[PDB]
Amino acid sequence: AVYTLPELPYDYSALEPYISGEIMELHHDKHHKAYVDGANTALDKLAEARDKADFGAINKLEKDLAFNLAGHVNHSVFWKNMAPKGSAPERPTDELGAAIDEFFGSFDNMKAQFTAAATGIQGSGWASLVWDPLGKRINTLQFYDHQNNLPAGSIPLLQLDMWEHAFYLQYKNVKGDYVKSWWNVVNWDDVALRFSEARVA
Amino acid sequence: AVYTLPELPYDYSALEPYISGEIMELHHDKHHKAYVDGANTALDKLAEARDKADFGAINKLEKDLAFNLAGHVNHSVFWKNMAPKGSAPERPTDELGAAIDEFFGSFDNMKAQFTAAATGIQGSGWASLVWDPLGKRINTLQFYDHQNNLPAGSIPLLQLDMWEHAFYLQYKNVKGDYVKSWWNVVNWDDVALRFSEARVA
Amino acid sequence: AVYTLPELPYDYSALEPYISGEIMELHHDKHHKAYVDGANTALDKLAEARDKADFGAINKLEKDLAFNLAGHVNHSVFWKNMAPKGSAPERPTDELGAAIDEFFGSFDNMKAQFTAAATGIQGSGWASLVWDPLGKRINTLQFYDHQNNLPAGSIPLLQLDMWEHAFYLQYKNVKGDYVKSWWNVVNWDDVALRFSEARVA
Amino acid sequence: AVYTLPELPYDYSALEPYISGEIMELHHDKHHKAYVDGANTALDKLAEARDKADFGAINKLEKDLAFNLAGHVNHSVFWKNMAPKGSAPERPTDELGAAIDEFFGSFDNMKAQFTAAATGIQGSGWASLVWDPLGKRINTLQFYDHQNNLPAGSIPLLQLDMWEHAFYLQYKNVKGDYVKSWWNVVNWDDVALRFSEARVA
Ligand SMILES: [Fe+3]
Ligand SMILES: [Fe+3]
Ligand SMILES: [Fe+3]
Ligand SMILES: [Fe+3]
Repeated sequence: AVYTLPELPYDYSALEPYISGEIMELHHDKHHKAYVDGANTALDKLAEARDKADFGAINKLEKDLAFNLAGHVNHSVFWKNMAPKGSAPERPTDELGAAIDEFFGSFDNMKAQFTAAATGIQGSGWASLVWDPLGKRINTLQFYDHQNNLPAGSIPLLQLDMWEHAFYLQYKNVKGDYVKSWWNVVNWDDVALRFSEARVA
Repeated sequence: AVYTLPELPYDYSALEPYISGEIMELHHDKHHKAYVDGANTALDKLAEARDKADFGAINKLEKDLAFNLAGHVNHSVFWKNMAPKGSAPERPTDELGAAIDEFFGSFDNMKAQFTAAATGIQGSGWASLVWDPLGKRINTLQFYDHQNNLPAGSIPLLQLDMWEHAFYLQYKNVKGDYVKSWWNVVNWDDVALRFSEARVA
Repeated sequence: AVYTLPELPYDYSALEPYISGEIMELHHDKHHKAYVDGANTALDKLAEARDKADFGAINKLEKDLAFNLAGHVNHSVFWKNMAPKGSAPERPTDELGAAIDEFFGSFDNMKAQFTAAATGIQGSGWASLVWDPLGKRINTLQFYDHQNNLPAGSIPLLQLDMWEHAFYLQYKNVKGDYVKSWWNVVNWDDVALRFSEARVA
Repeated sequence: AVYTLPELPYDYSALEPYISGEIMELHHDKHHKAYVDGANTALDKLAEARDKADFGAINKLEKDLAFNLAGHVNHSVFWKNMAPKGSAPERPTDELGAAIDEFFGSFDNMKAQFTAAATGIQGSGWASLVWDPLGKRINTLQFYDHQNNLPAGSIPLLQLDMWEHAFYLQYKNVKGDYVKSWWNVVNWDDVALRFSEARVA
């Protein structure tokens, strides 16, 4: 209804051998699709709650909305944050490259901090590079599940799915290798565009 | 310092009798100030980590940042969302008023849903009215603590602090009385401004 | 129905001036009573769900049960963990005293660790001294809200309510003073009995 | 070391075809071992803190302990709760069987409620059947991660790991098929033993 499932800007197997087509197909067709259906159903439920003036399940509906909508947002950004190797620059440049050096010291320091945040998660979660509109800087955050451990108003620039379904079929328990191979398919041109729009408040 | 304590646009007792000046002074001078110092320290510690190449406490630092920065963000909007009785419109009008009718059916439905979300929180949290950039709609979210149960990219329009320190000294355990009194001091002018700036007309 | 509200083993004002009778009366009559009613209602809801074979709200009911039942358990232990000054020994002795020296080094070290855990909570929570039946030792835990951040099978020995409603009317934002005064009314004889029953697996 | 990795009461492929031996080996040798090392380190760090009188990282250490110790506890029960098909009763009997009928109406109702709690988890977690010492009854709880959404004093009787690593390699995203297969390998003899020891006859 309100939300729709976006299609991939590339073929399921375009990111191989870094991320297999098997994961991509299940991740998109099964997982992401579930969040879209869940977010719409949450809205229908909230609408029905208003019509009958019965808000007894408000706590459930607010979590259903937050969980599924955050899942939809996180994955929509995730797909575009990636592109076949060689399709995008190896490292950030111009506006983004300068900003990263300012807030992290160097590209490698930002990479090290992002990596540490990605692998240290106790449970499901995400590693994220966001624009802080209040402090007007780029920070790294560690999301719990899809909707926890983040300030309101945070604009996602670059995100990495650290839920097990994103790497288990390929890397098993070795998260370190998954994050290692992911750096090869990061679409820095997409992050650059997000950084530009985020900068206008 | 990257973050600083904003000054109140009114005196501590300007919201009486709806909200005690005793609560306002402690809430701003003590509580809000703490989030600013915490958020600044979190960034300093992270800079320390990168310099030493030691990210052992990454999980702690990332939570310290999200919790404190979110507290800073939540209270900053909270102060401006309020104004003395009779100094602002008693009802949303124009663009904001039309949007609320479109996404909630009416102003009464919006209030009912917002109130239900406020009083039903199991633990500390917030009742929020945010702009959803993906679905291009206004939704109500129920924050847990300061940084939980919310999608990234959510832009706060109207917020209500449901932590016990925000009402205990005056209303005790009666959460219902607190929320009912709070509706009288809502500055709809500020909300309308945030609504327009959330998407630039 | 299943759960009932236990009465205080002393008068509301018996713990003064460390904890006022005003807090005790509201905490018991209003707060604890709410958890008992909530826990029973959660069971009725789960029973009704089984009768009609409709488990659509299972996520809500499981959290309602866990939140309210944990609240009931935590406060039931909290009341007995306290007694008027002079009614119980100032420090633990015999079995308990020996165990504390073994797992913490000294009584003061356990006090310091417990205090640090109590005051550092980011949001609502509890500081707790529990018996770990797997490791067969006494550990300190920091509960989030009432039902988070604890292993299953943990047996509560000594607990301190760190929710704002437990100290705000008296100590305001100064948590440090609340914890400081609480040590004066700890009923070590009650903790000793809990330690004995916990030890038998 | 305070904690140690328990050995499996059967071979890795003993539960096939219901649960793959590939999953069993990684789950025990890699995953469970990690919680043991983490729990031990958490205690060593806490001892370090007391010695230095520096509890600055108390919030991190307390979460590290709860998360890892809970993982250790949850998996220890999980292994024993299972046995090869045909090596244990296919249905609860005697004392345990009568108790389930008393608290759930029937075995089918218990299974339905347990299944609903298992498949509906939003994120990582567990479906648990515990003994409630306060209410003197058997309840179903839905754990988040390893250490969330549960009352203190809860004694685990039967547990099901709903984290993605527990079923992804064999069942993919179909959680329903995993839970349906798992019922075939439940060792009701072990559950009955834990039920009796939870309250000593
Ligand atoms: Fe994912
Ligand atoms: Fe506040
Ligand atoms: Fe309390
Ligand atoms: Fe597991």
